[PDB]
Amino acid sequence: IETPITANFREGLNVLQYFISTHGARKGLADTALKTANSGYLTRRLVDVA
Amino acid sequence: YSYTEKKRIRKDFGKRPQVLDVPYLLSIQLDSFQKFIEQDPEGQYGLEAAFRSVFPIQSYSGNSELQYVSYRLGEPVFDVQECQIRGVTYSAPLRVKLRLVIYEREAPEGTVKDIKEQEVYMGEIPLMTDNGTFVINGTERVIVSQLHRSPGVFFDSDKGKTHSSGKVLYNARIIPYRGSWLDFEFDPKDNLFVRIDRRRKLPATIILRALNYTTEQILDLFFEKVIFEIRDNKLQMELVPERLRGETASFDIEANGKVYVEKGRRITARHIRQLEKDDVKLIEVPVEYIAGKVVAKDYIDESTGELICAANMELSLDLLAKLSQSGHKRIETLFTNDLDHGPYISETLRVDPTNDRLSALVEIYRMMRPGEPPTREAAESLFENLFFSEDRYDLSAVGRMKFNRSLLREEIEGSGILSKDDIIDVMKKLIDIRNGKGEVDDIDHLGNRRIRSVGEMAENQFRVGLVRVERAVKERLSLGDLDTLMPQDMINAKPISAAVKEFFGSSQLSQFMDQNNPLSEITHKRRISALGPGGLTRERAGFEVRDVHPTHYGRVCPIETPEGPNIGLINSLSVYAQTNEYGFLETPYRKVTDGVVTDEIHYLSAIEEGNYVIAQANSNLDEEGHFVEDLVTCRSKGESSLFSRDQVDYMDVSTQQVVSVGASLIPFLEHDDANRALMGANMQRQAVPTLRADKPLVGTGMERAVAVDSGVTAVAKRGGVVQYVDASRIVIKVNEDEMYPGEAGIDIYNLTKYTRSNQNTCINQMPCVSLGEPVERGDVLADGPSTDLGELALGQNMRVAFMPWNGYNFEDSILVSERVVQEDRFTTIHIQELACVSRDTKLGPEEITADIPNVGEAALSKLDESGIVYIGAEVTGGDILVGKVTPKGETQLTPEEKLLRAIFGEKASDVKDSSLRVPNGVSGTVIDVQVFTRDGVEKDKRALEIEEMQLKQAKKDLSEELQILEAGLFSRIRAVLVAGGVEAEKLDKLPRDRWLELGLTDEEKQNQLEQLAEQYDELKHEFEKKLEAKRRKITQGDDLAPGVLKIVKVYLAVKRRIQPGDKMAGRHGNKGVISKINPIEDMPYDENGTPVDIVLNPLGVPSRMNIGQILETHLGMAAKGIGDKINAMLKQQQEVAKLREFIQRAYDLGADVRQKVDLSTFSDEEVMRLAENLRKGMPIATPVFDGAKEAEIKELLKLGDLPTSGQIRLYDGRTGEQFERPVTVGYMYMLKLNHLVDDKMHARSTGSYSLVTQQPLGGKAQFGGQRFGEMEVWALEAYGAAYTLQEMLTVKSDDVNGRTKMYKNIVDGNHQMEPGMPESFNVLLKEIRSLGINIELED
Amino acid sequence: MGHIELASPTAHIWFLKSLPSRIGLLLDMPLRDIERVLYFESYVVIEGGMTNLERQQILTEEQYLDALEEFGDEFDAKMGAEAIQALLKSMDLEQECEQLREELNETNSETKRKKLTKRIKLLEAFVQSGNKPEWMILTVLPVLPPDLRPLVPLDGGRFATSDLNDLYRRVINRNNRLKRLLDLAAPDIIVRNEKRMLQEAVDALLDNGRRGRAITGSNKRPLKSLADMIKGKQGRFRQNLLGKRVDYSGRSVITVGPYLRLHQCGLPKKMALELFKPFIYGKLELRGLATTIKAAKKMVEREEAVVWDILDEVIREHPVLLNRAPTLHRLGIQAFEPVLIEGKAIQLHPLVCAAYNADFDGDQMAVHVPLTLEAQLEARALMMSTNNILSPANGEPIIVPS
Amino acid sequence: GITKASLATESFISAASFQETTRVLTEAAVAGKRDELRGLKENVIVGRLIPAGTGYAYHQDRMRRRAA
Amino acid sequence: MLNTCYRILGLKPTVIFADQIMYTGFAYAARSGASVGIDDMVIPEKKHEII
RNA sequence: GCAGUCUGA
DNA sequence: CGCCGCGTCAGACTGCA
DNA sequence: AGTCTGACGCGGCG
Ligand SMILES: [Mg+2]
Repeated sequence: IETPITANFREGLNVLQYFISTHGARKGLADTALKTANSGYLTRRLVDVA
Repeated sequence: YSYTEKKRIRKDFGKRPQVLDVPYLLSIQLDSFQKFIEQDPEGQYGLEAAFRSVFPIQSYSGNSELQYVSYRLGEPVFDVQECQIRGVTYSAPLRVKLRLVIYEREAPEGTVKDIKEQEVYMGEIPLMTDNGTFVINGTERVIVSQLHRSPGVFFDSDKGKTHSSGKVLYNARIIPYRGSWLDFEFDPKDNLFVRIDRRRKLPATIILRALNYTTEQILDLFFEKVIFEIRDNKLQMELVPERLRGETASFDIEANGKVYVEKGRRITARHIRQLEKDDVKLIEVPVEYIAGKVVAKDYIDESTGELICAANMELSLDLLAKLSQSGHKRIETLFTNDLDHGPYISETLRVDPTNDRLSALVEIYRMMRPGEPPTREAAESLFENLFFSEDRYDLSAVGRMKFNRSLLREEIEGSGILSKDDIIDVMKKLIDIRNGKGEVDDIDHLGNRRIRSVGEMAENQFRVGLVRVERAVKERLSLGDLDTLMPQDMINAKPISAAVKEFFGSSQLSQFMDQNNPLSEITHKRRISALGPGGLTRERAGFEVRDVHPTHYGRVCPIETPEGPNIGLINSLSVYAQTNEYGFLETPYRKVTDGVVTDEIHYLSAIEEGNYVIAQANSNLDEEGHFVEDLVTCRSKGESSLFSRDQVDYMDVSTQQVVSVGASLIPFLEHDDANRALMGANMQRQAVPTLRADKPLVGTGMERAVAVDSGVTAVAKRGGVVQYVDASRIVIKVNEDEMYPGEAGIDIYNLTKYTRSNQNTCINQMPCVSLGEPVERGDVLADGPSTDLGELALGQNMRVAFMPWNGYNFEDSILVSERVVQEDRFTTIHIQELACVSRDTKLGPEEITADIPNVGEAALSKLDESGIVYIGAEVTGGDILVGKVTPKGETQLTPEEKLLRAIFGEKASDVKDSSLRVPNGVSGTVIDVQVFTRDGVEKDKRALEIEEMQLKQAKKDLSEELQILEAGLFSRIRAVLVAGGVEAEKLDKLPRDRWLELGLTDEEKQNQLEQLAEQYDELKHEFEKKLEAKRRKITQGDDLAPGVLKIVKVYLAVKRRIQPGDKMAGRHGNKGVISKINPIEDMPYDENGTPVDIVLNPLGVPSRMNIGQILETHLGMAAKGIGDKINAMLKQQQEVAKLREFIQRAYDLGADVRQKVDLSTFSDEEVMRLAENLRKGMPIATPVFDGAKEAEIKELLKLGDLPTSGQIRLYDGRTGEQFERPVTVGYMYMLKLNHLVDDKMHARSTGSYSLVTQQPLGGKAQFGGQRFGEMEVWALEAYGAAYTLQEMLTVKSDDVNGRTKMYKNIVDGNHQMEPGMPESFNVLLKEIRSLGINIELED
Repeated sequence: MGHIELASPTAHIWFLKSLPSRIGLLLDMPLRDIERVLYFESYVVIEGGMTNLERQQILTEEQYLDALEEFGDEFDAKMGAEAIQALLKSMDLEQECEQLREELNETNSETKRKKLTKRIKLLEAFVQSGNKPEWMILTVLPVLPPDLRPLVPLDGGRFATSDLNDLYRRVINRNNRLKRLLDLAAPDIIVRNEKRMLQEAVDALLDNGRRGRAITGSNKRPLKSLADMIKGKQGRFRQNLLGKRVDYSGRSVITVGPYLRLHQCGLPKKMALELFKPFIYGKLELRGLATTIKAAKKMVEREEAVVWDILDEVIREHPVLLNRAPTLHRLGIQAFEPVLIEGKAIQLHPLVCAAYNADFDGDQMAVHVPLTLEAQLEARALMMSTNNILSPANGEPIIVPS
Repeated sequence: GITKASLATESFISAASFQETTRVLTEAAVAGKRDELRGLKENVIVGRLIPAGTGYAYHQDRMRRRAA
Repeated sequence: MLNTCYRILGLKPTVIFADQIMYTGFAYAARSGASVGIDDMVIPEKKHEII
C-alpha cells in the first residue's frame, strides 16, 4: 500500500493504520499455521529416505 | 447520570462525542430465533414459511388434500432450570392445526365431501432462552452464525494456473440455496464447457440443446449477423462503420467515391470518424473475403430441396458459388472479429456431438447417471427437475437478488428456479468477461458472503423434516381409509423431531457454550463460523479465504480470531455490525451532507459502501460539524487515500466500529502489535472468575455493556426501591408510575448461587443493591461472575514492576509475591459434577449402600446410612462419595490363595466394590447431591429426605412469593384508600382481609379496589395450583436412560488457589506462567515500604511490540495515585468540601475529554459514596483508538504526586539496596487463565492398557501414559540410545510378558529387561494375513 | 484365525486395482475391461478354439448369445472371477516370458519395449517366487481373530461394534445367500447379481472405497477396511508400531527455576512418587518397611513419611528424560537428574530452553523414566544435558545464554 | 526424489510404513520379497535394538555369530 | 566466549562456566533494575518534519 | 473405540 | 484422469453404535 | 436406494 503507517507504537496507530497492519499480521499467522505442515512433512520424508 | 453509575464513575478519556450507542450485543441470536418462531402473517419467515412451502398436501390422485391453517407453540413442560437439573431439552411442543379435506369423485370440479380439522402435534422445537442459548439435554449450547457463499452467480478465474501458458480460464458458477450447482468454464481451446454438480464436463451448448434450441437460434442469441448481398457481383456487403475497429485488411475500401483506407493498412479511429461522416451504407470487398467466414443460418436449395450447407459451417469459394447458384442473393455470417468478439460458441457448436434436443437430453442422462441406459421420458424428466422444478432447485430470494444484481437486471425478485434466459444471460456475461467487457467476482467480498444464523438453519432443518413428513403423507393418503381417516393418524412427528433434534444437538455449529466469564458467553454468541454444513473445511480452505479483506472494516473484527488451524475461518462480529434482511453484514455510517457531518446514520452493506468516499472516525470536526481539515483520509473502492472535505459522502460512527467486543476491552489497543492484540483478545475469554471481583483501573468503557448485555447480571426491569435484599433474593418495590393497573407491583429477582458452569467454574450472583436504595430501570441489581458493581471484571489489579529478577521472570515467566496468595486475590472456585449411575447388570442389580466390603468403617465416616455422602462433607482424593457394590462371579480362587483364606478363615463376599470415589488430587466440599431414581424403583432413605427438603423448599418459596405479592397488593389497596375518601382513621384497626371490598366513591376508586381484590384472588388461586404442579414435578419418577435404576450426582466445590505453573496474562497478549511465590520481604519495594506484587520481564516488551501494557501500567499507576489521595482524605476525615474539590479536579483533568462530571450536582451523601468507591483507585476509561494521550497520563500522574516519567526507584527486598536504575512500577490488570497446573500435571507408572494393541491408554482421564511418537523415536535414534528405545518400545508399552517381567525385576532390585516382540507387531501380522497376503517371520 | 469358504472365486481388490493392476499386467488385459468381466458386465473367452474367439477377447452378452449359435459349444466363455481365475490358472509363465523376451529383443521402438519389460519383470517375479497367478483370486477368505475386532460391552446396556465385524457379517450373509442359490438353482441372472454383490462385498471388506462409493454404516461415514487398519496416519504402522504410548511417563507445565545446575531439573514430588512407584516398592520391601507388594502399595498411597525418605534415594542418580513436542531435532529429548521440588510444575534450567525451543508461557513437557541399567547409562552418557552443549547441525553451542 | 528413493528401498517394512502402503505391500507380495531388518525402522517395528549406537555393537555379534 | 572455552579447556570447564555465567548474569540483571518505560522509546524530533 | 467441537504449546 | 500425500503432543465437552 | 445428497483443494505422478 502506497501510503505507509507514519505512526509508531509509542504514538497511536489510528484505526485505518491499524486495519492496514492487520493484513500482514494475519498473513503471518496464517502462514505459520499452515507451513508447519510442510516443514514436518519434509522432515518426515528426509528421515524416511535417510 | 444513573443511580448505579454515580456509585463509581469511570473517568472517560474519550474525546470523540458518541453518536450511536452500542447496540444490544446478543441481538443476532435473538433476532434470528425470534424470526424463526414468530407468527408471520405475511408468511415470509420461519415456521410459517416452512409450513406454507409444503402445505397444502394433495394425494397422488387428487381425491383429497391436507392443508395447514395455523400453528402454535405450546408451553414447555420444564423451565430453563428444571431442564438443566433434569438433563432434558428446553423445548416447546409444536401444535399445528391441520385440516383434511376429502374431495368428491362424484363431482367433476372436485367438490369436497367433508372437512376434518384438528390440531396435530408435530415435534418439539427447542426454545431459546432470553440469553441466546439453547438448553439441549441440560447443557447450554450456542448455535454460532455461519458465513457462507451466498446463492447467486459468481464469475471467477484460475489466474494462469492451468495449461502452463498463463491463459486465464474464466468460469461462471450458479449456486442455488438448494439444488444442483451449474458451472460454465472455458478451455484453453476457448471452447465453452458446462459441469453440473462438479462432475465431468460437456460442451456448453448441450445445455442450450437440452433447452429446445436449434443451432440457428443459438447463433441468433450469441452473435450478430454481417450480411453479404450480391447485387450484381463482387461481394456487396452491408457494414456499420465501427465494426472494423482493430481489424487490418489487405484490401482497400471505397464506396460511392472516396477510398478511406489502403490495402494492407490498419483502419484507424480517425478513419472510423471518416467512415462516420460519409454516412456509408455498403462496401464491396474481394471475393476471397468469404473463405474463413461461417454461415449464420441453415440454407436449403429452393430449386432442388437439397441441403446446401448446414448452419455453423464455414464458407468457401465453391460453397459461395453453390449458394449463389441457388438464388440465395443474401447470405449471413457470424461476426467473429477477434479481440472484441469471439467465435467461442461457434466452435463449441462444432465439438458437441449432439444436434437435437433428444440427443442432448440423453447425453446429459449419460453423464449424470452413468451405467444406466437412458430413456426419453426419463432423460427429460431428469433434466426438468435438475434446474426447473421447485422441489429440487430453489434459487432463494437472496439467490434471485444476487443473480439479477450480477446480470445487471432491474428487478431484484422473481422465480426461485432458473429459466432459459437466465442461463443464456449467465453464458453471455461469461463470454463478455472472456472478451474483456467485464470483471471477475471476488469470492471473499463480504458482499458475496452471507450470514446464515440460528433461525435460518433451524428453518432449513424443519423444512427437511416437513418434506419427509409430506412424502410419507402423500402415499398414506392414497389408502381407502379416507372417510374415517383423521389428519392426526397420517402425520408422523418422528421425522420432524428427529431433524430439528439432530441439528440442535449434534450439528457442527451448535457448540457447547464457552462459559468461563461473561465475555466468553458473549463472544461465543457472536462467532461467525465459515465452517459447517454448506461451508468450507478447515483443511481445504486456502490462504485467501483466511486473511482479512478490505470489506471487513466495521463488519468483522480483523484481530479476534483463533490462532490454531482455523485462523481466519472463525471470526467475531464487530461492535456495531448488523445483517441485512438478506443476511449481508452492514455497518452504520453518519451521512455527510454539504460538508457537515450529520447525526443521521445509514447502515451500509459491503457493496453499497464501495461507491462512497467514507471518512475516518479520527477525522476532527468543529462545533457545528464541518471537517476542520481540508484533506481528510477516506476509504473509497477498497483503497484509502486523502480527499477534499466535500467529496466525502459518509463517515464512521465510532472509533471502535472496527473491532469486536472482545478486542474492544483492550485499553491502548492502538499501541499493541496485532499479533499480540489477537492473543490478548483470545485470552480475555479464558480468564476464570476469581473469588472477589475487581474492576479494571484502566478499562475502555465497553465493560458496562459486555456485563449487562450478557445475562450474568440481574438488571432491574422496572425502577423502584429495594424492598428486601438477601444473598439469594432481591425484592424491588416498583414505582407508582411504572406499575400496570391491577398489579401487586413487586419484582422478585432470585439470584443464582454457586451453580456449575460449563467449564466447571462457579457462576454466582451477589446482590449489589442494599436495603431501601432506589434503583432505576436497567440498573444492575446483582453482579454476576466476573462483574464488579456492574462492570465486567475478569481479573485483578496487581502492582507490577517491569524488571528482571534473578531469573524467575525468564522467558515469559511471572514472579508473584506471597501477598497475592495471602489476600486470595486469584483464588477461584471450581465446581465438579460426579455421577454414580446404578446399573442393571445380568448378575443382578448393583445397589447404593454404605455396607461396601474391603473397606474399614474409617472411610465410610462421611456416608450416611443410605450410602450417599453428607452435604457439606469436606472430601479429599479417594474418599467414597456414593457407596455402590456390584454382584459378581467367576472368582475361581487360585491354590495358594485357596490355602491363604482357609488359614485366616474368611472367603470373599459375593459383591464387588464399585463405589464412586473422589478423583486423585481433587479435594473439595460436597455442596449438592441430586438423586434421580427410575420410576418404579424404590427410593432409598436419602432420596425421600432430599424430596422432603425439596417439597418444603417449593412450598416455602411459593408461600414467600405469595406473602410478598399479597403484601404489595395490600399496600397498594391501602394507598388507593388513603388517596381519597380518607379511611386512615380505621385502616390502623381493620384486618387486611376486609380491605378488599371496602366501599369508596364508586366512580374510579372502587374500580381499582375491586380490580386489586381480583388480582389478589388470582394470585392465591394460581399459587394454589402451581404448588401442586411442582409437587407432582418433584414426586414423579425420572425419565432415566434405559438400564439405570438410580443416578446420584454429587457436586464438589474446590477452592483452587494460585501456585507456580498457573497461567496468568494481561490483556495485551503478555501471557506467562508463575515461577515462584516469593515472600513478601523479598519483593522489591519503593521508598514507602510498599512491596511490588508481581515482577514482569521488560524484555517481553520491545520484541513483541505490545506497548499497550506499558502505557496501561503508567495509567494504572496514575489511576491509583488518585485513589491513594482519596484514601488519605478519608483517613484524615477531611471535609466533603475538600474531597469534592479534589475529586472534581481528578474528573476535570484531560485534553478536551467528552465527559463532564459536575459533582456540584451530587449530594454530600453521593460524594462520600463516590469517594469510598474511588479510594481503591479511580477507574479510568481509555476507549479504543481514541484513548488517553501520553500527556494526559503524565498530567494525571502529576495530579497524584507521582513521577511523570512513570518509573520510581526501587530497593531489593533481600539485600536492602537500591536498584541502579528507575523501574517501571504501576498497576496492571492481570488475568488468571483456565490453564491451571492442577489440571495439567499427570504421571503414570502402570495402569490399564488398550484392548487390541496392548499399549497404554491416553489422557489423564484414562490414567494416560505419554505418547512416544515418531519424532521422539527419531530423537532417540539420533543418539545411540538403542536400549532406551528398546525399552520404550517393548517393555514399557507393547510387550505383554516383557512388561510384567520388567515390573517384577524393578521390584526385585534387578534393572534388566527381557524384551520380546511387541503385541502391535503381532496385531499387524494378523491384519496383513487377514488380507490374502502371507506375511511370515523367518528363522 | 478363521476362514470363510467363498461359494465362488472372488478377485482380490489389491491385485486388481492398485495401479498397475497385477492381474491386468499379467493377463495383458486392460483394467477397464477386467473390471467389466469381474463385475459381471461382459464375457471373456477362456479357451478360443478354431474360431474368431481369441483368448483375451471380451464380448458383451448380446455379442455372446449370437455366438451361442455361430460356433456352437466348441468354445467356452465365462464372466466374473471364475473367468479371470481360469485365465490366470490356464496361462503358463515360463513359456509366456520366453515368448515376450524375443518381442522385447526385436522391437526398435522403445515405447512398446517399456510395456514389454514391465510385463517381463512381472512374469519373472511370479515365476521366481513360489507364487502362482491364480492366487490373486480369493476362494478362501481368512478371518481376523476376534480379540482384534473386539465387541466391547458398553456399561450403557449395549454393545459397541467394530467396523470389520460389519464388513465380515455383510460378506457372510451374501456368501451364505449365494450358497443357497447354487442349490435352489435360481436363474442365472439372479446368481449373477448375487456373485456381483459378493465380489463387491469382499472388496469392501479388504479395501473400502477403491471402487468409488464406499460402504457406510449408521453414521453416514465410511466403514473401516482391513486395509484402513494398516495405512495412513492412523494405521498400525505410524500409530502403533513406529510410535506408541509409554508407561512410566508423565506430563506437566514447565517453570524456570534458575537455581538449577545444567544437569538437573526440578521434578514435582507428586509426579516422582508416581513414576518411580515400583522402585519404591522394591526399596520398601528391601529395607523391611513392608512385607508384601500390597502392603507397600498401601504405604505409598498413604504417603507415609518414610516413603519420601525412600524416594529421595530412589531418584538419587537416576536420570529422567524430558521431552517437549514437537521434537524437531535431537536435542528435543534430554536427560536430567531429578531434584524433588514441591510444586506441580517441572522446573527446567534456563540454558536448555533454546535447545528445546521452550518458553514458559504455558508449555508442557513429558517425563520418561529409564528403567534398565543400560537405559540409565545411555541417558547419562549420551543424552544428559551436559553432553549436548553443541548443536549437531553445526558445531556452534546450543547451550547459549539468552 | 526423497519420496521415490524412500519407496524404492530393499525393505518393504521401511517403505510400507512410510507411505503408499498398498502399493508397497502388493508389489512385495507378488514379488515375494524378504525384509532382512538391516535398517533402523525395521528394528523399531519389531522391537529390536537398532543397529545404530549402543545397539550397533549388538548387531555385529548377531552377524559374526550367524554368518559363521 | 563459551565456544572458546569449549575448544581450549574442554567439556567440564565449559559446563561449569555456563552455569557461572547464568548465575552472574541473572544476579547483575536484577541489580541492574533494567526497566522499559514509555520514555525509553524516544521519537526523533526530526520525524514530524521528515514525514 | 469413534466422530464432531473447542482449546493449548 | 485417477491416486497419493498434506507436523507433533495435549486437555475438555458432547453423541454414537 | 432417493437424496427436498454434495461439490465448495492442491500439487505431483503415472
Ligand atoms: Mg511456550
